[PDB]
Amino acid sequence: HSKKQDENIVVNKFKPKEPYVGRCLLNTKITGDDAPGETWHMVFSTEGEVPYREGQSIGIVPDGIDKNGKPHKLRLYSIASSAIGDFGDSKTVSLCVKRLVYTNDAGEVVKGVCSNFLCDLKPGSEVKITGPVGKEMLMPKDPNATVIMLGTGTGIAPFRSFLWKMFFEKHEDYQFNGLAWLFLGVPTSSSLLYKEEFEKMKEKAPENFRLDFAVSREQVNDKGEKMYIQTRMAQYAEELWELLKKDNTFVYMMGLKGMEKGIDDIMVSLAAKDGIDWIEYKRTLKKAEQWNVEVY
Ligand SMILES: Cc1cc2nc3c(=O)[nH]c(=O)nc-3n(C[C@H](O)[C@H](O)[C@H](O)COP(=O)(O)OP(=O)(O)OC[C@H]3O[C@@H](n4cnc5c(N)ncnc54)[C@H](O)[C@@H]3O)c2cc1C
Repeated sequence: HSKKQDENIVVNKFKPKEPYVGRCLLNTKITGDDAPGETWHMVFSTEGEVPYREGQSIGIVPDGIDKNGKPHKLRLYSIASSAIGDFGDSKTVSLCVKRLVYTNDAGEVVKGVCSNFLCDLKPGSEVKITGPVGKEMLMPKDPNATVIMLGTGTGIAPFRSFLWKMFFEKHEDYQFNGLAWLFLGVPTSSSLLYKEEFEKMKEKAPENFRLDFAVSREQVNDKGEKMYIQTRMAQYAEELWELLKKDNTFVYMMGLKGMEKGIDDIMVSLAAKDGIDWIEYKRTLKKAEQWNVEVY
């Protein structure tokens, strides 16, 4: 008796020791040439073998030998494409991959293994695919639900997956009639992911979809404070808190680790004005499958 779409769920069909070998079809940088770090959108072939659904992850074993001599362990990535995929043929999986580059304490420029592998993939090359993994971030069964989605960076990926099923696809058993509300936080305009796709959705279903961005380096609120995802949210505080009281409202959070801090801070103020301690109210939201977080 789960409140999420988990009928016939598949988990761990393919194992890291023996993964499904797909091929790269397309691989495209989807950030501007000026953004802080490039993100690539990529489409793999699965010939229908990898039966996922909105909100799951595939794992990726990257080609190569570690500093010791034995194969790399997998890195999980959220599925950017919806169940039926970007081609609608149900034979593809897509990823949204931030290329990881930082400079370490010692002055060296260090490239993350699995993300740089994916971002250097050419169409034709083989990719080792494991999974699908995850049961937390599945859509609500309820088609008249409210589905507030908070996301930073590559954390937009499951939400693209979500929304494609809702607004870009016809299904004889799922017709979304609730409210879908995306909040996407990024540094620059050039860091904006799938903007066009989301814009298109907003105009196709203006009743059911609401879309707010948060560009910290270019945007500012009344108090001149930088526009983080919680800063944007703060503008619709009284309203989001009102939806949360409703027992058919599902919140999803996905993106970099740091993002969960700011949102909580604002929820404290919001909850305090009602006379309710947030940090504890969230625990009832968790139990009820309504506050769903997953950060990395
Ligand atoms: C459920 C889930 C979903 C995910 N979805 C996505 C996704 O959709 N898109 C995406 O791009 N990633 C996603 N990730 C994160 C993904 O695991 C990373 O891309 C991956 O860890 C990158 O590792 P790498 O192999 O590129 O680098 P690695 O070789 O794994 O290097 C990582 C190590 O470097 C260190 N490190 C990390 N950051 C820094 C830093 N800034 N400065 C110094 N040291 C650092 C840490 O010790 C870390 O363990 C997801 C992770 C999880 C758990």
